This record gives sequence, C-alpha cells and structure tokens, in this order.
Amino acid sequence: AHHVSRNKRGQVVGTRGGFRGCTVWLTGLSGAGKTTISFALEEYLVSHAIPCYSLDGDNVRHGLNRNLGFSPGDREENIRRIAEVAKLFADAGLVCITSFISPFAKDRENARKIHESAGLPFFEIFVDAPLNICESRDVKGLYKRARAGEIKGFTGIDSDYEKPETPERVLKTNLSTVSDCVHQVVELLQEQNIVPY
Amino acid sequence: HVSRNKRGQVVGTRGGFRGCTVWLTGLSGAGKTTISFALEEYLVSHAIPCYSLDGDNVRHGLNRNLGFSPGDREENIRRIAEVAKLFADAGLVCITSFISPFAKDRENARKIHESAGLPFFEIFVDAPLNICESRDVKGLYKRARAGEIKGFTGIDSDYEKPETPERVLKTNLSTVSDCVHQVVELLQEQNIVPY
Ligand SMILES: Nc1ncnc2c1ncn2[C@@H]1O[C@H](COP(=O)(O)OP(=O)(O)O)[C@@H](O)[C@H]1O
Ligand SMILES: Nc1ncnc2c1ncn2[C@@H]1O[C@H](COP(=O)(O)OP(=O)(O)O)[C@@H](O)[C@H]1O
Ligand SMILES: Nc1ncnc2c1ncn2[C@@H]1O[C@H](COP(=O)(O)OS(=O)(=O)O)[C@@H](O)[C@H]1O
Repeated sequence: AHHVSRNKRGQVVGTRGGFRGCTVWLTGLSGAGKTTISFALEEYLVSHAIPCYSLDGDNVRHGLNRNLGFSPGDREENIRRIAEVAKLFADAGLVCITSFISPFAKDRENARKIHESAGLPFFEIFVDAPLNICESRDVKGLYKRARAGEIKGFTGIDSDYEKPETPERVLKTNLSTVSDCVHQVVELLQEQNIVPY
Repeated sequence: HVSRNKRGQVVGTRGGFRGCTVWLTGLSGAGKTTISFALEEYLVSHAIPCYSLDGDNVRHGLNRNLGFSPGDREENIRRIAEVAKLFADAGLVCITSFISPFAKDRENARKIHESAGLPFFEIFVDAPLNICESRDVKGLYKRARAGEIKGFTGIDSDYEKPETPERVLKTNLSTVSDCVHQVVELLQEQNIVPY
C-alpha cells in the first residue's frame, strides 16, 4: 500500500508529459507587484497547458489562515502554513505560485528547505520596487493607514523587509513591464526544465 | 484567476472540471487509508489527477503543532478541510482519510466546500468496533485499552456515525474492490469520473 509515484502523477496531471511540481515564491513590498505577476504567470502556464494554482491573500486569509492575526508569531505561522500547502501542490504535480510579502529571510528559507528536502524545485522571486514607488502606488490604501498609525507594524514603514540576497530572479517593476517580468520568470522555468522550450 | 471553466481544459487529460473532495470518515482501522490508496490508483489509472491528505503528509508537516486535545482536533480537521477545498478548487480530486469522528467538524468541512461550489462527498467507512479492534492494524487498540492512548475514539472518545452520507462502505462485509467501486459509482453519477 503506497501512494502513486511522482512519475505516474507527472503523466496524468497535464497534457504535457513529465513531472513539473515546483513552487514559485514571489516576495516584495506591499504594492511591488506580487498579485499582478501571479495572474500574469498563471495565465501563461494555463495557456500553455501547464496546470497551476495561486495561493494568495484572498484564498488563504479567510480560510486556512483565518485564525491568524498580525502579531509576529502569527505572520510567522502564516508563512509556515502557506509553505506546507505549497509543498503539497508542488508534490501533487502542479506549479504553485505564492504571492505573499513574506518579509523575513528566515521564514523564506524555511519554506525553501521544506521544499528542497522533498525534492521539489523552489524559486525565490524578488519582486523589487522602491518603497516610495510602492507608497505612491498605494493599490489598497495601506500606506496611508500605516503612516496615520492605524496600521501598526507595516512592512517597509514600521517593520523591515529583509531583501533576498540570492534569489533565482529579480523583477524590477519600476523599470519594466508586466510582460517583461513574466518573461524573466518563464525563462527561469525553462532553464530549470519546468516549461519546455 | 483562471476560472474552473478553463482549469477543466488543462488539468488532466479527460476534459471537464472535476475538482471535489472524497472525504473518508470512520473508525481507526476501519479501512479509510486502504480505500484512499486503491481509489487513488483507480483514478490515476483512468487519468483523473488526484491527491491524498492522510496522517503522513499532515501530522508532521502542516499540522505538526496540533496536539490531541479537543480544540486541536477541531483545528486539525479545519485546516485539512481548507486544504481539501484548495485542491478541489484547483481541479483535482482530493481524498481525505482521517477518522474525523465529530459531526460538527464534518458539517463544517462540507459547508466550506458547498459555499465555494465544490462537490463534497462524505464516505462512511463502516466496520463494528470489535472487528476494527480485532484487526488492530497499528497496535493502537491494544495500547488504548491499557491506557497508553487516552481518549482514543471508540474507547474513551465517542464516534458520531454520519447519518446522511453519500455512501456507506461495509469494509467488514465486502471487498476493497467492491467498496472502491461504490465510490466510483457515486463519482460517475456526479459527472466526476467519466463513464
Ligand atoms: N512590471 C510590473 N509588474 C507588476 N505590477 C506592476 C508593474 N508595473 C506596474 N505595476 C503596478 O503595480 C501594482 C502592483 O500591485 P499588486 O500586484 O497588488 O502588488 P503585490 O505584489 O504587493 O500584491 C499594480 O497596480 C500594477 O498595475
Ligand atoms: N472493504 C475493505 N476496505 C478497506 N479495508 C479493508 C476492507 N476489508 C478488509 N479491510 C482491511 O482492514 C484494514 C484497514 O485498515 P486501514 O486501511 O489502516 O484503516 P484506517 O485507515 O481506517 O485505519 C486493512 O488491513 C484492510 O486489509
Ligand atoms: N508582516 C506584515 N506586516 C504587515 N502587513 C502584512 C504582513 N504580512 C502580510 N501583510 C498584509 O497581508 C495581506 C496580504 O495577504 P496576507 O495573507 O495577509 O499577507 S501578505 O504577506 O501577503 O501580505 C495584505 O493585507 C498584506 O498587505
């Protein structure tokens, strides 16, 4: 009695043969672009017949992580539960795109060494945009509420964002287009033999 | 994101959206993990992508910080039911193989799938505690009566028989292959497994 192999799994998940289970881990300041890259990437893989799944704020915040507030331990448990689920989707044969700020190198390496110890590729993607560009963009109003003292401890304002030193890609969203950053990430997945050339 | 409409075209080779949760529930040693294994081998044979949540990939991973106190079981299932919902939303057939004895935990698990629109199949693996105790596949029934395990379900914790499940499986009264086929017929009826 055993579970089905990743090789059999690699043959039934998509129309294109081979295991592709990996995890694409976006990280960056609120408003740097993680959501917009995630859909764009997700539309790409789907349009090219690669099943994927985004984990993001909307489908985690109020489900699996609904009992997790904004204390340091709670944001930590937040990235832990996301990481163990991303591993499961990866293990399932899918490409799992996570779009969480994840400000501390120390939770990101734990997520990475959760994947690497199951033999699953892990791609730290640094969505890099100057904080003042993020504060200008203010997509959800958060920076204005952080200045005002109504959001206490906000990444980039009152708690730090530890920038990836050694990530597989860096996306300079203040300098290039959405399509351009996606090309950087699709090309990564072609090198690592996830997306066929 | 990409709708379930378009995920049905890329996930699997069979065409159509199939995302759902087969949720096996019943006594420790009643055949949940056996059915989950054989059903998995069935769907992968028929080219239906799937994924199992069992004790192994959960106990020490996602739910590693959950004890065996009442709040912690509620949470155990709560987190499992959320992850099933994700794998179901993704276009996979998620199979869960936990005792999950309390009925409100199961009602909550179903609520989470239906409100999102995902099919939830409650599958009662049914075998008399005596046979399950007799089978004692892991040693737990032998430890439990001694008191090595306190609160074990069937001994010092109750088990709440699901009263309107989509299937009951007489693991003491029919073969693994018969019980798996009962689940296949339920999934063919609901346009999850092609004919
Ligand atoms: N190259 C780019 N990549 C991603 N987003 C960009 C880019 N250029 C401009 N933007 C804009 O930046 C904002 C990113 O917001 P969002 O994706 O919600 O950030 P986060 O990555 O924090 O979720 C969007 O308004 C998007 O239109
Ligand atoms: N119809 C059946 N379905 C599943 N298991 C069965 C059946 N009939 C007998 N068994 C036996 O019962 C035992 C079930 O144990 P297990 O699958 O570990 O159950 P659980 O996951 O509920 O603990 C196995 O040894 C299996 O061979
Ligand atoms: N350490 C943190 N400090 C402040 N806000 C956070 C932190 N972590 C996450 N957020 C906020 O989290 C929401 C995004 O979804 P979450 O699942 O809560 O976490 S997040 O990491 O992506 O940001 C947005 O409201 C996000 O901007």
